[PDB]
Amino acid sequence: AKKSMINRELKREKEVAKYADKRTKLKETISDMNASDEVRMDAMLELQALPRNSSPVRLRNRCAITGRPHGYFRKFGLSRNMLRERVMQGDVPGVRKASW
Amino acid sequence: PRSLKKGPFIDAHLFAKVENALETNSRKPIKTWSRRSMILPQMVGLTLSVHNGRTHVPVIVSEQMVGHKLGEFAPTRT
Amino acid sequence: ARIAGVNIPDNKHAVISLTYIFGVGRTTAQKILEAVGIAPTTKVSQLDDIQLDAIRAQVANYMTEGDLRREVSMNIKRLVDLGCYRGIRHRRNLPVRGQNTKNNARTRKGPTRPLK
Amino acid sequence: PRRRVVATREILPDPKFGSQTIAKFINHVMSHGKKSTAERIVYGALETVAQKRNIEDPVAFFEDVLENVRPMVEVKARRVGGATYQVPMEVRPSRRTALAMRWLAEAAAKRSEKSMALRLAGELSDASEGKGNAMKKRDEVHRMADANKAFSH
Amino acid sequence: RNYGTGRRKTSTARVFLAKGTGSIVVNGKPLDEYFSRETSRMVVRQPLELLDSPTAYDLYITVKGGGISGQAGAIRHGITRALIELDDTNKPALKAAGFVTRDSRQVERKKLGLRKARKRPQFS
Amino acid sequence: QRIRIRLKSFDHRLIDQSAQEIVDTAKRTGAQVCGPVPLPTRIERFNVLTSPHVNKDARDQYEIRTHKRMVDIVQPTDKTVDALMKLDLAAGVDVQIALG
Amino acid sequence: GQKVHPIGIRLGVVKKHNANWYASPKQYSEYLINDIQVREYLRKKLDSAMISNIMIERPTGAAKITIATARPGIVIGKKGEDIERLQKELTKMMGVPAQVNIEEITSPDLDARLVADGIGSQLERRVMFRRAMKRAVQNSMRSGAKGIKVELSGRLGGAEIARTEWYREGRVPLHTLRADIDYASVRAETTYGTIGVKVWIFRGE
RNA sequence: UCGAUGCAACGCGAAGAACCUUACCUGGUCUUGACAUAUCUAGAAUCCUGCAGAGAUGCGGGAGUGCCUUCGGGAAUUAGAAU
RNA sequence: CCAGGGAACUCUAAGGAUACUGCCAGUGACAAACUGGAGGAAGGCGGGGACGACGUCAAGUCAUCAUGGCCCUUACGACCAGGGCUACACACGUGCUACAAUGGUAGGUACAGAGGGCAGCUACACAGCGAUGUGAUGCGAAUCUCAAAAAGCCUAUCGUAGUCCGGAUUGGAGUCUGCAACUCGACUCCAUGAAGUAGGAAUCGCUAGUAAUCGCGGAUCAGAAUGCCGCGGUGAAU
Repeated sequence: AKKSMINRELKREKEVAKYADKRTKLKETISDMNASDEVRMDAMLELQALPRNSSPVRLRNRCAITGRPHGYFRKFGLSRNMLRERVMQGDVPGVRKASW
Repeated sequence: PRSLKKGPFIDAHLFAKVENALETNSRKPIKTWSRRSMILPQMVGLTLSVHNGRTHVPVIVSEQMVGHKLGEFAPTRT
Repeated sequence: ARIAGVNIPDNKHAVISLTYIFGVGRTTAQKILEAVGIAPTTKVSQLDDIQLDAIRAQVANYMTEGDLRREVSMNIKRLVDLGCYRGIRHRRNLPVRGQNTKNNARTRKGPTRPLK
Repeated sequence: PRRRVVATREILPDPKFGSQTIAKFINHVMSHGKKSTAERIVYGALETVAQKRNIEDPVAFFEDVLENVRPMVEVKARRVGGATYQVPMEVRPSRRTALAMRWLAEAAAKRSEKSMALRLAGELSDASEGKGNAMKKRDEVHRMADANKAFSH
Repeated sequence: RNYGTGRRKTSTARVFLAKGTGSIVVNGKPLDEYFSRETSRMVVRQPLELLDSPTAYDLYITVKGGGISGQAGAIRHGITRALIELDDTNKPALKAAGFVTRDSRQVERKKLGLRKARKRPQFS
Repeated sequence: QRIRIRLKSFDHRLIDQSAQEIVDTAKRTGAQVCGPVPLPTRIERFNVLTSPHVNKDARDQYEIRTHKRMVDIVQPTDKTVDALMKLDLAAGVDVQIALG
Repeated sequence: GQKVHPIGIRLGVVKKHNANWYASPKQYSEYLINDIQVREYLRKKLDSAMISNIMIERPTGAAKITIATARPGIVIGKKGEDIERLQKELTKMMGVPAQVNIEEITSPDLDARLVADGIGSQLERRVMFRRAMKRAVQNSMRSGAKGIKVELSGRLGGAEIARTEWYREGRVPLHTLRADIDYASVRAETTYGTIGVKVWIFRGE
C-alpha cells in the first residue's frame, strides 16, 4: 500500500499498546458487579473519552512486507501475494504444496 | 441496538454542550458533527444542527424524539 | 365460533384456529390454552360456552386485532409525521431495515414496473 | 460412451422380498438419495394391492403388471442425408424394464390419491387390468410405432 | 473365537465369531435394536445365510465410525474375514458372492472452483 | 520421577531420528524405556490465490503438518538422567520435560 | 504464465527448506517476519560477494544462519574482521546473539543464482544479451552439468517490444520430481527497463 | 473509490466497508512533511496532567537525568535550520 | 483400545510388502497389443490430487510488489471528524429459501468425519421463553471443549388448503461485539404473514460413492456468510 498508510497503522498501534494496561484494568472495573453503580458508569465514561485509535478495533492487521490490507494470514503474517513467493522458494518452514 | 446494562450512549463533547445550554436556556443552534449520540429528555425543546455529510441541518427537538439517534433526522442521500 | 369479534374455523384445532385472530400467533395461542386449561388438540367445534367464554376473557389481555391495527398504524404514523429516517422510508414505500435496494426490494416496492 | 461398454453395476435385492426387480423399482421412486423413504412407498403400495386383491405373493403380480406395461417397439430418430426418418426399432430388454418402471412412477406421481403409497397402489391396480396413464403411454409409443411401419432401414 | 476386521467407507467393524445358537450382538445391543434399517439388517446377515448356516455361530460385533449403512457393510466384510478363519472351502463361495473384496469407494474430495467433487458452477 | 519427553516438529523424518537416539540413550544407560508413540498430527491447510488480481479459481493448496511424539522413562536412573541434559538437541524439534 | 516454481514443487521429494525452526502459531509470525527481514538486509549489505543459498535455522534462542557464497575471503575478511561486524549487526535486529557460518561453493557455475546474477550483472554493463546468454550456457556445460536452460525476458537490446529469448542445452526435465534442478529468477535494471533472468540447472536425477 | 468485460468479467481482486480498512466526498488542517540519510543546537527516552476544540491539533505545569567511555564524546531520542 | 491389568484388536503415524499383462486360454505380422479366466484387498491408468510442452490471445495485473518513461511537489503529498463504497424507475450474472403429504409440527431413539480452541473453547450450577448473563471447572490439548450431527427410525397429528406450506416485509421488546449498531451489524422473543401451487423462448451440471440430498467445520474475523475452501451421512438413473 501507500507509505503513509503503513505508517498510519504504526501510530494507530502505538496507542493500542500505550493504553493496553489501562483498558484491561478499566474493563474489569466497569464489569465488576461489586463495584458501585456510580463507580462503573464513571469508569465507562472514561473509556469513551480515551483517544479513538487506542482501541484494538481500529487495527487492521496487514502484510509486513508489502502492506496489503487483504489476503492476510495470521499464522504467517504475510499477505497472500508474498506468502506464495516465499513458500515456493522454500523460505517458509514446514509449508509445502498439499494434495490429498 | 444497544445493551441496556451499558446505559444510553451520549458523546462526551455533546453532553457538556447541552448542559451549558440549559443554564442560559439559549435557542441558538448548537453545531455538532456527532450524530451517533442518543436523544435525552434534557435536550427537549432546544435546537441543534446535525451534520448531514455536507451541511448542518437544523433539528428542533420535541418530546417524541427522545430515544433516537441524532442521525435519524439528518438524511445523507437524495 | 366467533372470538374477539371475528369468526374462526370451527373444525380446526383450538391452537391452530386461534392463530386466525389478528394479533395472536402460535405461542400466544398455546399460552391462552394453558391459562384456561383446554388441550390444544381439542377442536373448536367441541367447545362448551363456559370454556369458549374463558378463552374470550383471556384474549382480552393480549392486544386484539382492533386495538393493534391502530397501534401499528399509530406507530408507523408517528414516524411519518416525525420525518425521521424510518419515517421517510415508510412514506416512500422503501425498505426500512437497511436492506438492499439495488437488487431485491420487490416485497416493499410492489410488482416490478416496466421502464420505457 | 464413445469407445467402450462399461459394465453395469450390481444391485442388491430388496430386503423384504429378495427380488432385484422390486429393488430396482425402489431406485426409480427414490429421490435425494433417500432409500428408506422410497421403500415404505413401494412396500406400502404393494401391501395395499396385496391386501385388497388377496394375493399372498406380490412379486409375481408385479411381474405381470410390468410385462403388461413394457413396450416392444420404440420409434428411434434416424438421419439419411438430412432427412429425418422416425424408424421404429425393437427395444433391448434392459431398456424395456427401465421404460416400464419409469412410466409407472411418473404416472403415479400425478394421481389424485391421498398418499404416494396409495397413489402407486392405484396405478399398479389400474395397470394390472390394462388402464391408466402407464398403459396409455405404452399405447402412445406403439401408436407411433405403427404410425410409420414403413421405414425398415 | 475367530476374529475378522471389517472395513467400509469410514466405519471399522470388529467381529468375534464363535460357534453357538445364532445370536448377534452389536455394540452390546441386539442387531434388530441397533439397526432400524431392514437393508442394514439384511446386509449384516447376508454372508451367514449365503452358505446355509445362519443359526450356527454366535456373533459379537463392535462397530465404530462411519454411518448406518457403512457400518452394515463393515460388519459384512468383518463377518467374511471371520468365516474364512474356520474353513478355507467357504472362501470360493464368499468371493463368488463378492463379500471378500473391501470396497475402496470413498467420498471424493471437493475441488477448488467446483461446488462439489464434480459439480460445476453453471455458466451462460 | 517418571519423566516424559514430548517432541513436536514440522518435518516427520526429523523426529523419527530425534526420538530414536532419545529412546536409545535412555536405554543404553541401564534403564527401561517404552517406544515413541505417535500422536495425531495437526494438518493445517491454506488456500492462497496465485494470480495477483483476478480469477479466484487459480489458487494453491499449502499444508503444514505438525507431528508429535513422546516417550516414557518408567524407571529412571542417575546414569540415565545425566545423559539427558547433555543431549542438547535443537534447530527443528522442540523438547518438553515433565520432571516427575 | 503457467509453470510452477521448480523449487517449491520439489520441497518434500528431493529438496529441503532453507528454514528449520518450530514456532508456536502466536510466535510463528514474528519469527517469519524477522526471518524475512534478515534475507532482505543480507541480500543488500552482502551484494558484492556472490551468495546463492542462505539457510536460516534458529535453535532455542540462537540462530545458525548458513550462507553459501563463492567468495568467502571477502565476506570473512582479514582474520574474520568483516564477519564479526556483521555478527553484532544481525543480532541487533534479532534476538540473542546469533552465530553466522559460511559454506564453500566448490563449483560456482552449477548454482542457478550465481549464474543468473552474472547474466544480470552483464546486462547491467551494456552487454548484448545474445552473448551474455550464450556464454553462461557454455560455462555451465563445461563446468559439469546435464542441462541448462536460461531465459531472458524484457526489452532485450533496448527495443520497444519486449520478447522472451531462451537457450536450452541438455535435459532439464522440469516434470520429473526427482530431478535436482536449481532455479533462480533475478532481474537486470537496465536504462530501458527491467530484464528478467531465469536460469535452470539440471544436475542429475 | 478503482480494477476485472465472449467462452477465459459479473459470490471476480475482496480469506469478510459501522469507525479503521478507504483509495471517494464535505469540511477542518500540515508543508523536508507520517516515513530514510546528509547536519548542527538542548535534553535519557519516558510517564502523569490542565484547559480549548468534532478531532487533527494549540497553549501551559510537575517527576526522572540514561548506559559504555569519561571530558571529543557513541548505538535511540523529542521540538527546527536549510538545501 | 478393551479379546481374555492386558500389549490381543481398533486407532494413531513412521518404515516397508503387494500389482508386474507376472500366470492361463485365445485372437494378432512368429509383433506391439487386444479379449476373456484364475489367484489376490486391489487387474490391466485400481480411485482422486499435484505436476500445465513450444506457443496463442499486444489476454489480466503499473492497485500486492518491483520497474523504464511521463506527470504533482503549501499538492495529485499528509492528518482528522462526519458521510460514502449499503442509493434505486430498472436489466443482467451467480446463488439461497420455497411453492409442500417422499411433507410441516410435537414427543422419544440412534450412527460420523474433519477441523478449531490463551487474538480462546468451555464441563457444571443457577437466572432467563430465548439470544445470552453470573459464578466456577478442565484444557495449549488423542487429556478438557467446541458439540448436539442432521437426513434416519418409532408414535400422534395435519388430509390438499395459499393450508399446522412458505417465511419476505413490517410493528414492539431485548442480548452481545465494539469509543460508537441512525445512515449501516449479527442474533433472540412476540405479533404480522408477501409473492410463490413447479415456472415461455432459451439454457446448465453430472458417468459412481458421482448426481441429488443432509448436516458439521475452517480462513478472513472485535462483531458481521446464503460466498469460498473442506469434512463426512444417505445415495441414484442412464
